[PDB]
Amino acid sequence: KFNGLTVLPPLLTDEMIAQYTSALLAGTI
Amino acid sequence: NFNGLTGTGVLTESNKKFLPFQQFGRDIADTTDAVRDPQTLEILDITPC
Amino acid sequence: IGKIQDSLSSALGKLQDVVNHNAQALNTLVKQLSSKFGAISSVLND
Ligand SMILES: *[C@@H]1O[C@H](CO)[C@@H](O[C@@H]2O[C@H](CO)[C@@H](O)[C@H](O)[C@H]2NC(C)=O)[C@H](O)[C@H]1NC(C)=O
Repeated sequence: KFNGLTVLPPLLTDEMIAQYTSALLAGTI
Repeated sequence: NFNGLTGTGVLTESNKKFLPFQQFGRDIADTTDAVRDPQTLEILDITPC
Repeated sequence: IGKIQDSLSSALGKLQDVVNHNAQALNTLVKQLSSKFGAISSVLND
């Protein structure tokens, strides 16, 4: 937004990060 | 060019409400983002290409 | 575990500061487009 300035999105979405944390949590319990 | 305001961008119908003495608006960081057409008195947003 | 929710709701300063600090630096960059730096104007159309 403006002149020549942009923001790039992350590769990992928030859903994918939740999947990593639920796998760690399901593994240890 | 709106009576002196020189710029580039896409003009679209806005949803802002100016005060009855204001010609154009600026965003945070002080860059013009809306103007009023002198003839029709309608507020138009200016988005970058 | 039931108390965690109170301690957080009443805390995330380390995450808020890094987001805010970067935004302040980006806004500071834009504010430099309205300085003369020792010139007659800041606008190329003048
Ligand atoms: C500038 O002049 C134009 C005409 O050239 C005016 O347009 C009129 O606008 C009113 C509504 O405000 C309409 O009812 C008329 O039919 C319009 N006339 C024409 C010929 O289209 C315009 O209002 C004027 N602007 C100002 C600020 O007075």
